[PDB]
Amino acid sequence: GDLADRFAELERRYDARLGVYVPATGTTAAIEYRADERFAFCSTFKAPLVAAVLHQNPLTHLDKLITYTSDDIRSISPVAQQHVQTGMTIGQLCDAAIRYSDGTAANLLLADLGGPGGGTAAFTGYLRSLGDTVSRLDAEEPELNRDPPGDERDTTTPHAIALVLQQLVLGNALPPDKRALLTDWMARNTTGAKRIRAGFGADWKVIDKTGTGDYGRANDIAVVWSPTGVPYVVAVMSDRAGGGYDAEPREALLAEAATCVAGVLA
Repeated sequence: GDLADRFAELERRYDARLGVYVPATGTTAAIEYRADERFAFCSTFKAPLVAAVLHQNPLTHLDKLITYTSDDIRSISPVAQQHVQTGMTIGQLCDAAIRYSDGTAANLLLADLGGPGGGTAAFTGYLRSLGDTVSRLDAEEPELNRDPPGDERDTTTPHAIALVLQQLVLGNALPPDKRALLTDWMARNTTGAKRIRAGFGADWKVIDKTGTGDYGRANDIAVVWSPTGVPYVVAVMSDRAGGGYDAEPREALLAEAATCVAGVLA
């Protein structure tokens, strides 16, 4: 069989560009499809953003209260827009950024990293520290979802983001306590049920972070565990840029790509 052919078939069926990377393991070959092509992050960056904040702070920092105003709600923020009067702690922001893809939470965590560009330069530097020489964050939410096709701003590659996530969740980029917090937030994500999760049977554990954007962008980055406890990182990125900036993102493409991956990994 030819898995690349099957991924190409999905692209034709959905009128999409699909990128996949599943890193090789001691027991499995890599799966790679358009893995070194650029795709917009969209909200997938929020997982390594949380890691960046965890990395540079003691865990007591999760209790730091962050205050903000209604004027800070500039992007879709399901949690933050209900806590303008209370504020939210850094831990609550991490939780919201991952589990509800909260954009204000993400922007506040970017600001917590500090430096020029509201934290976007700092975040890119955190990726550089993980060996990622390609990815770049140039804008805050929501502008980071809106760059035109071909613009390298706010892009990663499936290969790069998969190896970032590998290091964060399965590797030693974070100490194991911080690692566990990231993993738990991703494990309780609320936004991913129709993406990679939908391609793996219920006996597989899936943790993930979605992203969605203009030009039909729909991404999901996950770590999955087999029914025997073997983990794999699965990065699936897509866009439908040929359809214009208002092309519909297609969750089902990601679910089907995931089902193809699940077929190989079973």
